[PDB]
Amino acid sequence: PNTYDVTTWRIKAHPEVTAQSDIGAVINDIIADIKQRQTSPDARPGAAIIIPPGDYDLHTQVVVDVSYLTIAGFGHGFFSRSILDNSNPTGWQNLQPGASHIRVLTSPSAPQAFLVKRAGDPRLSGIVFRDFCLDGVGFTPGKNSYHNGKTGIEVASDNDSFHITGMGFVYLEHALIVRGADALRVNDNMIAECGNCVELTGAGQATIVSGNHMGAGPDGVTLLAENHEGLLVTGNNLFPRGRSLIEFTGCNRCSVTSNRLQGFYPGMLRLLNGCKENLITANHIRRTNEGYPPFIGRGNGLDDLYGVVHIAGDNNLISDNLFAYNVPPANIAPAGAQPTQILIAGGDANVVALNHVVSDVASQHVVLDASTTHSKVLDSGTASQITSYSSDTAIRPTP
Amino acid sequence: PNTYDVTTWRIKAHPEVTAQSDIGAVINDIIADIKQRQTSPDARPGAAIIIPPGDYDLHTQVVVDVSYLTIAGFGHGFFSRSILDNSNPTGWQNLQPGASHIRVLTSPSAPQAFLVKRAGDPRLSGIVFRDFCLDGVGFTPGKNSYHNGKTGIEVASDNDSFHITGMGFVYLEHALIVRGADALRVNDNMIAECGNCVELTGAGQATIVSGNHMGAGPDGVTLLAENHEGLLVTGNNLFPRGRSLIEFTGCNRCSVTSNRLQGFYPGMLRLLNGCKENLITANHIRRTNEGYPPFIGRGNGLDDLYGVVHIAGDNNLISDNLFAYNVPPANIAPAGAQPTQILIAGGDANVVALNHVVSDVASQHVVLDASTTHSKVLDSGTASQITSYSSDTAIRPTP
Amino acid sequence: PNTYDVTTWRIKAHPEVTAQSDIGAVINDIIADIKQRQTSPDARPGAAIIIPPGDYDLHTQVVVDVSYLTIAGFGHGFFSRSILDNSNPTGWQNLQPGASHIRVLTSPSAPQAFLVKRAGDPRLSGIVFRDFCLDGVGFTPGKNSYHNGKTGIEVASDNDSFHITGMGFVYLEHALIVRGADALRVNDNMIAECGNCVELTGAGQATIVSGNHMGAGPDGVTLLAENHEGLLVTGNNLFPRGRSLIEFTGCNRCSVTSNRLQGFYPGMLRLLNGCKENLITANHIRRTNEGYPPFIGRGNGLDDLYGVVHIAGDNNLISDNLFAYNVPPANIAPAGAQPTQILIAGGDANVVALNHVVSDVASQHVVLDASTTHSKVLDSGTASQITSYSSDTAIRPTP
Repeated sequence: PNTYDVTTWRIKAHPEVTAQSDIGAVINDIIADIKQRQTSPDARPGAAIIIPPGDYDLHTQVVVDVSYLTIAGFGHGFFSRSILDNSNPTGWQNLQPGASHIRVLTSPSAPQAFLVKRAGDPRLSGIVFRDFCLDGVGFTPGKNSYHNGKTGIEVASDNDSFHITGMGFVYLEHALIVRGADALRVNDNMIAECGNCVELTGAGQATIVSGNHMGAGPDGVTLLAENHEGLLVTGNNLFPRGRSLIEFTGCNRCSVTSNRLQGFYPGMLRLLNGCKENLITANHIRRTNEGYPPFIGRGNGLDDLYGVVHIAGDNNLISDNLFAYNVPPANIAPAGAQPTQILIAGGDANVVALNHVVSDVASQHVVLDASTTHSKVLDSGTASQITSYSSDTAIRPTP
Repeated sequence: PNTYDVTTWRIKAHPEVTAQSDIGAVINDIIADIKQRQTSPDARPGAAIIIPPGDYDLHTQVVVDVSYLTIAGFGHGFFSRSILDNSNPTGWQNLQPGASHIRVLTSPSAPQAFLVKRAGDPRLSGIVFRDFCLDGVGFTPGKNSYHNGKTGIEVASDNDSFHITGMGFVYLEHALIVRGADALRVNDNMIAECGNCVELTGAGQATIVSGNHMGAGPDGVTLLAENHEGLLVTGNNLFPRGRSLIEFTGCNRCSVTSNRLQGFYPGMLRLLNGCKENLITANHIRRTNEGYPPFIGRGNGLDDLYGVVHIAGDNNLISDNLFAYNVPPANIAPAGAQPTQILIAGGDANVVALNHVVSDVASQHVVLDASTTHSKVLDSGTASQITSYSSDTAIRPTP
Repeated sequence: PNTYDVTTWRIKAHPEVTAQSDIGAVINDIIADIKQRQTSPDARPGAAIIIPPGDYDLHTQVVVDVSYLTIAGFGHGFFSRSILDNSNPTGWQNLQPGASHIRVLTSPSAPQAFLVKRAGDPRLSGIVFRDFCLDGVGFTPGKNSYHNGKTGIEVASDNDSFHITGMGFVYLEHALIVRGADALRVNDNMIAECGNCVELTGAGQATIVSGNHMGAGPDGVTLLAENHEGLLVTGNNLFPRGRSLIEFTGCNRCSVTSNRLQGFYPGMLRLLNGCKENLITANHIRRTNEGYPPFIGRGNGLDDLYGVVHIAGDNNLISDNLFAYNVPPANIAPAGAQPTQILIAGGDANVVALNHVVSDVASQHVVLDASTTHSKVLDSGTASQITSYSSDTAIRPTP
């Protein structure tokens, strides 16, 4: 009851249109049957759509407008298309992603493989996307462009209690997008080799993003949050080459703790457009130079004075973090300049304590620009590893 | 084998008593069939009971007395009954919780939808409750009373290695209760709009509570632990309006790290009745005033001198936490008083370091009561933001 | 499609060889059917093998050589064989592990129940092992030897994006072994009463080990990592009696945060053979004496001067940790000696800040060996609780 398997469900008016040829069409017809059956606002339990291990083409965009809809598979089936595209495939035993593998072949007019949205009142709630694979197949024009105009899962209407777990996103310009997320949970996912990984736009409340593996694109974001409050970002392993790895714009009282960050460019952690009262602590932050040839020489347009961690806001606490910076003097922007680990761009009352810096070159562990006021820097470097352009800054040397 | 679907299983002596009319009766008959079949202590594998997407009524309490029993659904199906009850339902497309939705309609004499217990020896082990929804339907007498005498899942016997994940608890006076929990794991659950969310009573060992979303009631607790040792509470997003968000009574050597806490009342984090050697660190603690009208004016009976964080015990380390306190002067109890962020009620050797406070009013960041001895306060406020009623307190100003 | 249930699948050449008699043989015949069918490198989605609740004997080793293979059950079914073996079974209602219970009865020539490996190019990817149980049945010659030569799951070839979750490992000499792990994820598992729990050998990158429950053997490791970079170990509850609880040899830039550690011996946390730039923070570290008689009197061969936390490497940051040490003066090695909480064995630039120690005896909170250089000790003890055998050490007294 209320359980479908995409492979057994035939579209009554279109019999040879299978999950293999257009799983998008199949799922839309299943949702149509669900709405068929559950007409009572007091009797709309939802359903579960199971996606068996296999290769499926999605040409038709799926519009999800029923609450408590669960689309689940048996695996994330990640596979590095990046390495395939920059390697010699001869004799290779696998050329593509697996598990419950959905190949997103969407048209410009309907980018998103899955678009969750509904008008009217009750906001959509309890939708679960899990254990399956969304593959963008390839990048266009350049095979290493991270561009292709496709999106995996996009939530455009205010939603409550959404759950996104065990997924596999690969080669999508935008993997996951969620606007107006409330009590959202994104955990235990593998999102990589995407232009953008997770985008929490609009605004948000009490959202949790943990246990995830993410890697974005030079012109994209890894984790982006817009006007969020109560966001918890923890236990994630964010690796190479978003323009940033964690980027908050105007979020307040959020927390970024117990994470592993590795980037090849300036500004891996960004608190922009006045983020207030956030906690960034117990994270491992490592900045280094791009090591895979296909991408050598590419950047995010920022120089090393932007800072590995860029803060623009008030009362944020950046502490108990370990900074490992290894970058060739020759790749450092501007020539002759000392890399900045933590830049307090503007804002009042920011506090920077117990931040260990390890760098191959002379570096300013903390820089407080002339816009800042009443900043606090404790045990984050010797007096000559700290630059204060303000005069009310209180500094305490790491002995 | 050993797999049942609640919708296909008929009760031999009672054929029209379905999962829809009394899933409680259905599951008890299934357990009776399991015991039927597995009579050998050396041959009791257990079984899995699957609950398909749907609306099911539970009138009969389920007594779970077999080890390794798995009851799973396809979704947590949370839905805010609170907002429905305080809104105008006209034209609303949903009026109820979804997914594998169980409506708890229990009688006073058997409160708990599920009661796990067994006499004799081997303690119950390996029981798993996952991916389904427990809904208390409503609150009684007042629609906003958070009272109804119903409980979702209750474990009354000593247990080992229990697993509670992906659940959805809503409108229950008591969502989950687990006595004598050992190696228990509560993770990735949505427990809200309940009088009480998670209650670990009796005593406990090496338990883990992480990745959860919890919201309780004014007269209830969000997360409560009794005489626990080795408890790890991490990566949880605890929001509004338990009387407390985290409450330990006499627990020793436990840890509360990387969490997001938001409360509307005094004492969100409580270490009572001599809790010893606990670590409270890397948490974002935000206290503010109740913002949803139906509940404006209700409290937990505590004043602002109780402290957002209340500690009564020895050798506890409260550090690297961010306190964001925004409360109207007029809502502050007692009139004229300065809100206390951290109150060290009694105890020896407590240590409070690197705790950033942000508040709209003059506040005492740390207060050491006259009962305290040998406390340590480092970088948690200026001398005038710190009150020590003891004389052996060692304090180091945030410069 | 591509979904198998071990109990329904007959081995054409050997019909009475069932999952109950040799699930190993059964799974190998299923993999053979998968390779039978998916012969195209461009069409190798993989499959799912479901293991129903039950008791299954594994005599034949399973060789997993297909990408995106998912083997899942309905439970971890943990059960303490240790307590059974040291107790009086009379009237016991359970004498064995449950759920999807696989009894590993492997022969010396093929130790591993599951051996994942493949030659040729693409590295194996997306393999998922979840929600089932691997039981070694017993220890041999001594019932409490933690030796039996059996291994649960072993990955011998370079792998990518493997996922190991919801598992139950019990009484195995080696529970899980994964060489050349990359973007690996080990989370939400119960690995205990095993000689060794998790062994990440060879080398590794961006691996995550979180939400796990682990307990090893006196002669084994709980969590071991070899030449790993980007490892995140967070939210785990590691309990008694590995020789160590966390042991890194030559790992760089890894992070161990928000964990609960409990050991009965010296060196519960070890950074050996030059581990550089690692973060060890926000962990609860509790060292005490063995309390279960069968094992009283057995050690790990190390004395109390090895330190609960042993660091040999450069630029590591050990901070915001709570040390609870309770050990009988008489069990302390060498007689008269003061236990060492943190020992900086060798290395340059290590930093030790805000580490609270609680112990029943006089103890040296931090000891910097004569090999160390430029170490930093802040707020981790009074001057007499700190021993520096170097002269360039910078120390700041906990007031």
